[PDB]
Amino acid sequence: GLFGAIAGFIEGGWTGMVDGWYGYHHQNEQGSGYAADLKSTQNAIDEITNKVNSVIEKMNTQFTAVGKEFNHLEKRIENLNKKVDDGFLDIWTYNAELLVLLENERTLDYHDSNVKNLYEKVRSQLKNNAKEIGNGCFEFYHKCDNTCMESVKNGTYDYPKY
Amino acid sequence: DTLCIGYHANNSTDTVDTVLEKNVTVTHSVNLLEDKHNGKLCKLRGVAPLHLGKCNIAGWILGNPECESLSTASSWSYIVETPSSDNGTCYPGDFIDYEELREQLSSVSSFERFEIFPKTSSWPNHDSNKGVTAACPHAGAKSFYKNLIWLVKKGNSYPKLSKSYINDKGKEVLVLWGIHHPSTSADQQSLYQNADTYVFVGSSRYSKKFKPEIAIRPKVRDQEGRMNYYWTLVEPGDKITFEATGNLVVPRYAFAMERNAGSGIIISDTPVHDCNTTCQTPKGAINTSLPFQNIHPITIGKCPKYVKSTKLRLATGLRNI
Ligand SMILES: *[C@@H]1O[C@H](CO)[C@@H](O[C@@H]2O[C@H](CO)[C@@H](O)[C@H](O)[C@H]2NC(C)=O)[C@H](O)[C@H]1NC(C)=O
Ligand SMILES: *[C@@H]1O[C@H](CO)[C@@H](O[C@@H]2O[C@H](CO)[C@@H](O)[C@H](O)[C@H]2NC(C)=O)[C@H](O)[C@H]1NC(C)=O
Ligand SMILES: *[C@@H]1O[C@H](CO)[C@@H](O)[C@H](O)[C@H]1NC(C)=O
Ligand SMILES: *[C@@H]1O[C@H](CO)[C@@H](O)[C@H](O)[C@H]1NC(C)=O
Repeated sequence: GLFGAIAGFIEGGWTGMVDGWYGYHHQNEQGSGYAADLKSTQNAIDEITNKVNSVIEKMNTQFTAVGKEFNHLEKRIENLNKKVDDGFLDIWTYNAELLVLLENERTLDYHDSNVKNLYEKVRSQLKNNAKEIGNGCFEFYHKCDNTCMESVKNGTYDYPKY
Repeated sequence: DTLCIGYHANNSTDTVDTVLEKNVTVTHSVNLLEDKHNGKLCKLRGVAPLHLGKCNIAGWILGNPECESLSTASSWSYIVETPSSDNGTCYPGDFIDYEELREQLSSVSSFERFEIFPKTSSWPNHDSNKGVTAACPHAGAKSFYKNLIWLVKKGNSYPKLSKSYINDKGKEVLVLWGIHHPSTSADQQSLYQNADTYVFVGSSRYSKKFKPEIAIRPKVRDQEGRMNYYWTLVEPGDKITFEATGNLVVPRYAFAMERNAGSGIIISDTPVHDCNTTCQTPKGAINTSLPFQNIHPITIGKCPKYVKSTKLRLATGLRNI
């Protein structure tokens, strides 16, 4: 949505990849398949978890007994009381509604970002040794087998080749 | 040989909203809004609520003949009243500062009912037996409040009475009493022979003299007369004095009481239960970690904030494809 990746130049997700949120799909001479990025998916989970915990944990309410009783000759304080109840009701409803909206836009942008970053980390690592397709996919000019796969994943990619 | 990258998707049908887009289907999410109570008047800290059943606070404390069988307790976190409770003041009259009394009684640490003025040794110059009425019926028979004694004149005599109790307890004592206002001057001398009478109740802090207002009120429960109910909290080591030439519904039972501020009174039909809760509503208890609830505005305890929202789904996963 914001980083051009998810629902962008990579238009589709993988029902096939069920190991993590972000991860690769190799296509070499030893077979195919999906493999979720270990470090990336783990961090996202931790941080998204922390996010959810914050919105919740920061709510430490006072011990109060809402609701009071007034006789027929105290309609005024009864309405004052109703006003303070309707006030808190409007504040909390509005804030909660917008908190969720705002945070939801940040959460998707957060995920969108991690994808873009994963793509970039691979791209600024294979430079000439491969070409971009445009669909978030690269094509190797140099035969890349399985242990030639990982050097990219592990982020430890040499550069001796043609 | 190809090495690409992408994301995750599933059979998820969860939809969330953002600032920019509505009904966006996500892979995963969670609900920040609580909308589920157990439908039980569960207890609060670990203390149970005081359920009054067919009686209200008034009836329970005054000792209405009907309010017999609920009160063997020592403490309560809050008070429960049923919308169908009407056994309160059987004899027509005004309960002074009633709502205040209820608020103070809403939560009690210790609560014991003791006989402050024993019927038989304290009122020797007055009849402590003829004080009944058709207004407060106990199975057909004419009865009265248990915790109060309606003192009438003994065979054509009502000498000035003067009793006074001193709080030897280590907690405040709730003392209740009544001032009877007869309907006719004939009823006045019939009950307490003197025509011009007065009641006085005083402590270290409380002090007031009462003059009986004799007149004909519209019949409520057959009584054209009225009976005003008064109460006060006498401090430990303090004493309260009574002094009457008639018309004084004297205290029989008082209440040694230690109260903790900050509870309430729930009017609900919902069943009382042996369960634990941190937040109580009239509809049921809430067992939640979520920040917001849309169950009920009126709440007791440490509760999530009341919101008018129908749903507050928070996106945790990504888009879905
Ligand atoms: C909820 O109330 C409190 C939890 O704080 C628990 O209290 C004790 O329960 C035991 C078991 O019967 C009693 O012996 C204790 O006397 C209770 N405490 C008090 C203050 O009386 C209680 O068990 C919990 N009940 C439930 C259903 O969770
Ligand atoms: C308890 O509350 C009920 C609710 O009114 C009282 O019920 C009435 O009972 C008296 C007793 O004879 C009758 O005079 C009324 O006609 C009854 N009402 C109905 C619906 O029939 C009851 O009196 C209260 N208990 C006492 C003794 O105060
Ligand atoms: C869109 O989602 C919103 C949630 O805010 C919901 O109220 C509305 O009914 C949805 N509209 C449609 C057409 O699904
Ligand atoms: C209710 O409370 C117990 C004890 O805290 C908790 O373990 C459980 O998850 C809760 N159950 C419900 C109804 O969510």
